[PDB]
Amino acid sequence: MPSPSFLGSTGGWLRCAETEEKYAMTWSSDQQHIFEMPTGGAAVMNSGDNLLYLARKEQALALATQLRTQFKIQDYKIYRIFPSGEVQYLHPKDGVLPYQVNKGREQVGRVKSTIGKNVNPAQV
Amino acid sequence: THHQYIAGLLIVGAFAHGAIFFIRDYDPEQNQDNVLARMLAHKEAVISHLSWVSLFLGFHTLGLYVHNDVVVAFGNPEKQILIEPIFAQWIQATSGKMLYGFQVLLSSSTSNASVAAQQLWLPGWLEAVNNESNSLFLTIGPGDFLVHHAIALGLHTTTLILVKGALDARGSKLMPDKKDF
Ligand SMILES: CC1=C(/C=C/C(C)=C\C=CC(/C)=C/C=C/C=C(C)/C=C/C=C(C)/C=C/C2=C(C)CCCC2(C)C)C(C)(C)CCC1
Repeated sequence: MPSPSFLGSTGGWLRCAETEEKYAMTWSSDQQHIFEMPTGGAAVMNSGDNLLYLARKEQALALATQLRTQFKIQDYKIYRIFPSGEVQYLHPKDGVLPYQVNKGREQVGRVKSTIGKNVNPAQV
Repeated sequence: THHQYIAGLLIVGAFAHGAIFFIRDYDPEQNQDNVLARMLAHKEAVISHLSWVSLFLGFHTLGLYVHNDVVVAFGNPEKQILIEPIFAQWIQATSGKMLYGFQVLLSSSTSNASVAAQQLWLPGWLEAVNNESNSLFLTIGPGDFLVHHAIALGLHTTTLILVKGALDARGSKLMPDKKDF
């Protein structure tokens, strides 16, 4: 997919990036613009969705946070596993995490006092 | 100084493991109603007194030191507010000297307190301390006192630092869940 062009190397051709899981984001980009990578200088944003490679998860979420402040665009980030497993970890509900959703659940939640008592009565 | 440094080591090891004892082994539900659990219900008053001592012995020990240097630099060592540890001079009076004469301990061989148990080993005592060649109770004065004042300052400060780290180990106002780690 047409992606922004960047010069300066650094990010690409890293063995660790090849052997480790990589992140792939995308954005609508209805208009030609110019933005900045969280790890690079400046680059021109082309029309349509744009797929890039990222080596860190915080790098994958800070770019989405930066895009939301510019214009109003829904963001999609997909997180791939080492072999070839591609799972949708960002927006599995497709609803924005701060806003309220219907699909609700509780993971790792202790409902005890506040000073301590670290024992968990039930994990699920 | 070898055994001195290792003494300080053992002291710190004892207090560090005391803090670990308060974190991983203490239980307020069992040791309630005694004096140990009563300590950390009001321990803030103890920390206050210890901080006050650390400040007091500083403003005067080092303050005296700064006066000493500044007035000696100005060419007046006599204007210097000198100090005499008469308490530590009293230790030299305890050595049996009979020529003092100001109602101090072991200043007269006729006092029953001095007569008591001076039959055998006291003759060697008085002969061993009345010399400037041995190290049995040396002379004590200003440059001798002010360092003992400084040692009290540093040791009391060190005592507070070693104790409060074990007291505020389960929690504090900045972090009451410190026990949860
Ligand atoms: C914190 C902690 C801990 C620890 C503690 C300690 C260790 C303390 C100490 C301390 C010390 C270390 C002390 C010392 C001491 C001593 C004393 C207290 C004494 C006394 C007294 C007197 C009065 C004397 C007298 C005399 C005689 C007898 C003869 C000669 C002369 C004279 C005067 C010297 C624990 C674990 C528990 C808990 C937790 C934590």
